[PDB]
Amino acid sequence: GPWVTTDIQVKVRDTYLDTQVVGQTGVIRSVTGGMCSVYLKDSEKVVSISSEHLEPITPTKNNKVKVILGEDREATGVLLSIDGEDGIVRMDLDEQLKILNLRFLGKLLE
Ligand SMILES: [Cl-]
Ligand code: NA
Repeated sequence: GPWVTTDIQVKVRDTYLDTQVVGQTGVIRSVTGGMCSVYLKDSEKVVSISSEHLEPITPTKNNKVKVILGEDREATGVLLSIDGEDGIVRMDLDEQLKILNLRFLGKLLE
């Protein structure tokens, strides 16, 4: 299913109509029918943007993360380390480490 979810950092792709918004970063704060309300950091404004114009920003070490794909989607944690293509995440619910390919992880900015 979809990857978009609340509170993750995204970049606007070149299928969005407004050239001034293409390439900007923001954070999803709501999702309704495949439209996301994205708070754009540079322009300091919200825009309603179809999910299919977005891409997740890959998290780095010490970012909080929210799983966006697979069985653990919506679970949160902290990215402790990157080993190649895999992230090592301390999961918030049980405090245990879990290995997830980085493509499974959104950067959580609450
Ligand atoms: Cl749109
Ligand atoms: Na969409």
